[PDB]
Amino acid sequence: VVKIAVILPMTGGISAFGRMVWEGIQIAHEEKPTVLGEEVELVLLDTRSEKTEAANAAARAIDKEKVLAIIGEVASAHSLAIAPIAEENKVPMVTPASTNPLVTQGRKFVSRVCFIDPFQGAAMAVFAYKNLGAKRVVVFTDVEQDYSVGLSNFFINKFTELGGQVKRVFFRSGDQDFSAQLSVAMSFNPDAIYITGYYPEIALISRQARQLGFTGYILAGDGADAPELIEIGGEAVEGLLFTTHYHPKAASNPVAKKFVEVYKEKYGKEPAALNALGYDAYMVLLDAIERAGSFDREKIAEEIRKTRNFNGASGIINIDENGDAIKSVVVNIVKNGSVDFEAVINPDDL
Amino acid sequence: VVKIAVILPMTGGISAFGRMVWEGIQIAHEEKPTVLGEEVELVLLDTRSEKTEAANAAARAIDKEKVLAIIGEVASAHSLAIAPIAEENKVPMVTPASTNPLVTQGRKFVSRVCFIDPFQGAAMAVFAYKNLGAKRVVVFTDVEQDYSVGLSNFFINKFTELGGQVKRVFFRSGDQDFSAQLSVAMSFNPDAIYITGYYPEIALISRQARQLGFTGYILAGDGADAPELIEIGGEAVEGLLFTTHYHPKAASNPVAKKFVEVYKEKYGKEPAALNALGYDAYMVLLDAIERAGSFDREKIAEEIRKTRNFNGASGIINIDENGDAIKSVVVNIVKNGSVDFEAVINPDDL
Ligand SMILES: N[C@@H](Cc1ccccc1)C(=O)O
Ligand SMILES: N[C@@H](Cc1ccccc1)C(=O)O
Repeated sequence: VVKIAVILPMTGGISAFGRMVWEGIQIAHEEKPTVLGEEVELVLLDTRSEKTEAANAAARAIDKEKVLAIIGEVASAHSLAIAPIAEENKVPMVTPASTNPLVTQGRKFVSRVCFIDPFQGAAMAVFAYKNLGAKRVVVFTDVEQDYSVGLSNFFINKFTELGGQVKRVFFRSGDQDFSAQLSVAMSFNPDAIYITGYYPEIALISRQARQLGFTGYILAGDGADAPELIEIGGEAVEGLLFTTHYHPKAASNPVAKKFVEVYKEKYGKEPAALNALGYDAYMVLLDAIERAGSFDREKIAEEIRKTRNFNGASGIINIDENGDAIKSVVVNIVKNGSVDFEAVINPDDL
Repeated sequence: VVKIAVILPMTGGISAFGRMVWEGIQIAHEEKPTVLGEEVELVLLDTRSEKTEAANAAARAIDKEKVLAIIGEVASAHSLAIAPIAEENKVPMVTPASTNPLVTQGRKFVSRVCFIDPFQGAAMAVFAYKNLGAKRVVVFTDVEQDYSVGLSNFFINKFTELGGQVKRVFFRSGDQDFSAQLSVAMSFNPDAIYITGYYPEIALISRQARQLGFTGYILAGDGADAPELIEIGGEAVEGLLFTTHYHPKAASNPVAKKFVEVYKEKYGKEPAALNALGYDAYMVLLDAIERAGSFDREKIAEEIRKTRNFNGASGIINIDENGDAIKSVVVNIVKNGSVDFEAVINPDDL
């Protein structure tokens, strides 16, 4: 009788993200289908990878479906469309994977189980400058995506604070031709390009950059982290380095090791960050409901922000008083058509 | 030899805004063409009403043109595209008219001469509820515009805090057909619709709403404030109420009264908010340069944030330590094909 809206991009341009989160949520829900002795019903609502439809879905979840809570979205732009709707109506929301700070900032009811972009940006800035010796970087920003605009800003602040130099170019979600931007990019004689958009554009930029003769590093954020990156990119994304939340071979706590084996058994492949993050969004929400001891939405919201030492699939989850999780950045690299662990950057290493 | 980039939408969907700001900047520059004994050169850069091109223009202003400072943009989305570029490169920026808080938040080099949207939203929420007796409002949000998304949030927080009820619908910049949203809107039996987008969509929503038989209030924000609203809207925008920054008949201080007479002499019509705001962005920047006593960008940035008791065309300008101006909201109304003063809401009246 307890309903939880699951608001995800199951179709459209970033549909891989909805698939990956849903797979993890489904595993969690099969494991823990009830809370406080009541059956939990998931209400899956497809955003179609659109801002308007994310907003519409959240409006309907609250006005029509009368949900207790919301899990979603993935793209920061889409979570930003719905976070105000959740807050205005005092409906607890947990995003598995939106990293832009503004999702939770100034809100009580909206929280996340992942890191935020000041850290994700700073981490790649340090990695690039210190570990790769990159000094000249062309940063490609997707102007349509709040996630991209923010991450680029946070990377650039740190990279230039370190003494690096940057050139900025701009594109839109949906673009197929990056000739103008790559022409500007190459004239800067970069050591690396850093792309803060999502896998469809990252893959196409990478093919076009390599076709041009670019032999430097291609770097990206967590937007890269879908197997589709490799499916589209092929050889052009070999050696691509990206920040994300997770690598299955790094699983350490017992819930994380178990999630690897359960996911492997069902799917015949290693899980990825968004699988683990989906599982954690669900389990954290239900853990919070149990601590609240009732279905009072204000107490549930309060308890989400008191989550401490929680063994999650994606790591140990600690949620701060702003609704942001204290989590490590994982740097991964594409090698031979799959994803290898490269490094872990904990908050203190910066 | 001193160059100031003026980054405005001179063409595209919101071109009226660039025209109106430019007219005011041109008046200011003719009045005060030099600073610290040096000639000021304006570098006009057209954003074409696009996020990508706003970003490109700012990148070129800084990388290629080596400007001292930037005046612009108007749309919060476009100012948000460029504010990080200004900040990263320590180039002082003054927006005449972007109201979204995030433009200046967490930055030292970016400031504005206008109010911010927590106040603009709250002001219409109080006006609607207390003055118009509106209790049921359908809020139309343009999902593509950071300005709209923010203002809608701020209006709704205050309107519902007062006890009002809201239904949310969603559209995109460029849309021509609002039948789906108006159908949802009317089923809520609203006393008013409040549209937080720009004049092109506000006008079309208004025609379609009236054609449907809607006899309630149509309310909007400062996005309404272009004569094009009336040119497109006709009878359908009669009685439309909107928040803005200014009314020429309210001019009070001597710089504001003079600006009215100078603008009238040149153009044969009363000035509007964006004319006055353009003039003020320029005069405030030059006032700050004079107080700095040199072309040191850090000192100029510091002085912009110390502006106090400055007689501007748009009112007395006081800029806080966050780069936000303490300014009053003006409520105007369309009557007989022109704009009448309806009320002033000072910060304390809330
Ligand atoms: N962090 C990205 C979403 C994302 C997370 C993890 C993997 C892929 C995508 C955002 O906020 O938009
Ligand atoms: N305040 C609007 C811009 C605007 C101001 C004044 C008049 C018209 C438009 C924004 O931030 O996008």
